[PDB]
Amino acid sequence: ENVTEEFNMWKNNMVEQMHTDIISLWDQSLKPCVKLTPLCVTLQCTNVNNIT
Amino acid sequence: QLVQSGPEVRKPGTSVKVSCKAPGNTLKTYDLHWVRSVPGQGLQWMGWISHEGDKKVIVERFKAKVTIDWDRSTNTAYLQLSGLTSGDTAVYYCAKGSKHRLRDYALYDDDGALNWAVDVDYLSNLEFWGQGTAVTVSS
Ligand SMILES: *[C@@H]1O[C@H](CO)[C@@H](O[C@@H]2O[C@H](CO)[C@@H](O[C@@H]3O[C@H](CO[C@H]4O[C@H](CO)[C@@H](O)[C@H](O)[C@@H]4O)[C@@H](O)[C@H](O[C@H]4O[C@H](CO)[C@@H](O)[C@H](O)[C@@H]4O[C@H]4O[C@H](CO)[C@@H](O)[C@H](O)[C@@H]4O)[C@@H]3O)[C@H](O)[C@H]2NC(C)=O)[C@H](O)[C@H]1NC(C)=O
Ligand SMILES: *[C@@H]1O[C@H](CO)[C@@H](O[C@@H]2O[C@H](CO)[C@@H](O[C@@H]3O[C@H](CO[C@H]4O[C@H](CO)[C@@H](O)[C@H](O)[C@@H]4O)[C@@H](O)[C@H](O[C@H]4O[C@H](CO)[C@@H](O)[C@H](O)[C@@H]4O)[C@@H]3O)[C@H](O)[C@H]2NC(C)=O)[C@H](O)[C@H]1NC(C)=O
Ligand SMILES: *[C@@H]1O[C@H](CO)[C@@H](O[C@@H]2O[C@H](CO)[C@@H](O)[C@H](O)[C@H]2NC(C)=O)[C@H](O)[C@H]1NC(C)=O
Repeated sequence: ENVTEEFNMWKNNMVEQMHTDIISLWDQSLKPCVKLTPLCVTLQCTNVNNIT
Repeated sequence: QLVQSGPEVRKPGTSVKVSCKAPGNTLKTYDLHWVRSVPGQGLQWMGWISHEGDKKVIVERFKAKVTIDWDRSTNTAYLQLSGLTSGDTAVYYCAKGSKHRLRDYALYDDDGALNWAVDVDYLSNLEFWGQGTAVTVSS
């Protein structure tokens, strides 16, 4: 009550901290995942069936 | 030069054997080929078994009745015929030549190794030929 505080969503650092967070978790999870490096090979490809 | 087994006569029905020998062991890196020469009908390619021992190609038209062996210890080429029909009455030549083992599609690995490679080999030439062995089949 009787409290006035200035706010600034654009200079707020919580968004920067949480963006850095999200990047960190994204980087963290896929690190113990299978590396798809043995797939970049020349693919022989043809047009696909019943399609629109 | 090369040496071949002497002329042979066979009753149709049984099998025949032909031996092609190099002088000593001077022709071991070169690959081995067998050819046939029906008079007035050109020449046919019986097959080959290479030199490292990793190929045994024999034309399917003669696959059933013809076998090609190589004895390393004596360095001797063996040609075995089974059907011995009238069409086999001709001259068989042993040839020593060279191939080109090119490397076609090969799957390198991520670390740089060689997982596998088809490395199909191409026939280059037949420098050395035997004196020719005549096989006569008469009924
Ligand atoms: C990077 O990767 C490439 C892949 O292409 C590689 O190039 C190739 O290397 C192989 C390995 O040597 C070469 O294979 C040899 O080719 C020669 C013919 O070369 C001539 O002709 C080609 C065109 O076809 C020219 O481009 C070239 O400049 C030459 O003029 C064949 O004659 C060789 O055959 C011998 O070896 C075979 C086994 O490898 C035997 O089966 C065969 O009977 C031949 O035997 C030879 O050795 C015997 C003793 O072992 C001897 O007794 C015989 O008399 C005979 O001399 C061989 O197949 C291939 O040509 C290269 N080029 C291509 C397009 O594939 C590079 O070398 C590589 N770079 C590196 C590793 O640094
Ligand atoms: C490591 O790498 C080395 C060379 O880099 C390999 O050594 C060669 O391996 C090949 C297999 O890819 C071997 O080739 C095979 O040899 C067999 C030996 O057969 C003997 O007996 C028959 C009668 O049953 C004889 O006719 C023959 O001349 C031999 O005396 C052959 O039977 C095989 O033939 C089959 O395959 C060919 C095509 O490959 C067909 O055309 C035939 O009809 C048949 O189906 C074949 O040729 C070769 O002998 C090996 N050489 C040496 C010096 O070892 C190693 O195998 C490799 N090792 C590993 C673990 O990768
Ligand atoms: C993609 O290509 C594969 C390889 O041809 C197709 O799989 C074959 O499909 C045919 C019918 O088109 C079947 O007879 C074969 O049994 C299938 N397997 C193999 C190993 O040939 C596959 O259907 C294609 N995908 C499509 C058309 O959507």
